[PDB]
Amino acid sequence: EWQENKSWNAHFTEHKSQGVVVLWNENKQQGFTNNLKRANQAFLPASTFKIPNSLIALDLGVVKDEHQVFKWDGQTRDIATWNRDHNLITAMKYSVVPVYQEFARQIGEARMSKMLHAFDYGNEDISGNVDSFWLDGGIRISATEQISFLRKLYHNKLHVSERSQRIVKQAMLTEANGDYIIRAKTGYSTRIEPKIGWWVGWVELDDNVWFFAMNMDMPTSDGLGLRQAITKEVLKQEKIIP
Ligand SMILES: O=C(O)c1cc(-c2ccc3ncccc3c2)cc(-c2ccc3cccnc3c2)c1
Repeated sequence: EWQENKSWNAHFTEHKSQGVVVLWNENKQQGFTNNLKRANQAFLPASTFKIPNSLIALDLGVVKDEHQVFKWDGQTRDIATWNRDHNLITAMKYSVVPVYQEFARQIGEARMSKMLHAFDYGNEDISGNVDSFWLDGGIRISATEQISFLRKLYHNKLHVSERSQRIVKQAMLTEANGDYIIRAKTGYSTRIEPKIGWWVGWVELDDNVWFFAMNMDMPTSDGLGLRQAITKEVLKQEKIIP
């Protein structure tokens, strides 16, 4: 069911990095990782939490649809793309934390906690501030747990409406060409050690889907592009993408 391929460690070592990639072949129901231990270690989800947060916000009507405009609150922040109006699509694309912090406040602790339990999401623990717990609270999730959650989303099996799941999968669209479609979400956790980058999602092919979840040590923001670059090198090595 599970196979360890340490040859992928070369892709981290080449960049003086360390991390884990987890792949799941949906047709064959087989998983692959370079590091079985780290594949099951739990980290803060950081902005990968925007996936469940979007689902919950949509299903509760906090977000009407993917066109609803969340106006900039006029507070200048140091990421220029955040100092502007957003909808669900652009808020996901630019990982707009303050938009999602307001979602969480409107969702509220009780409904957030119940929904994460229904999703079987990570350690399901929202201890901390309702508007920051995915950044510095008690919630934790492993790469294998990310894949379990994403597989449910892909199959519309989460306990929210089909509509909510379709909208979030639309909002996850990251790349598409004639060979594959990637729906995914990045994350960068810095408030609690170890600092890590995330990329989780899946690759749609004509006749299969490959789920992936990676995290890697990320001491500075300078290496954030390696999240996608390393993942894609693994995908290329395994002949999943050209
Ligand atoms: O994971 C990522 O790819 C990433 C993470 C962050 C991010 C995530 C969570 C945080 N939580 C608390 C405080 C600051 C946080 C910052 C920001 C950006 C980002 C987004 C839009 C940009 C547009 C232009 C230039 N650069 C940009 C950088 C990317």
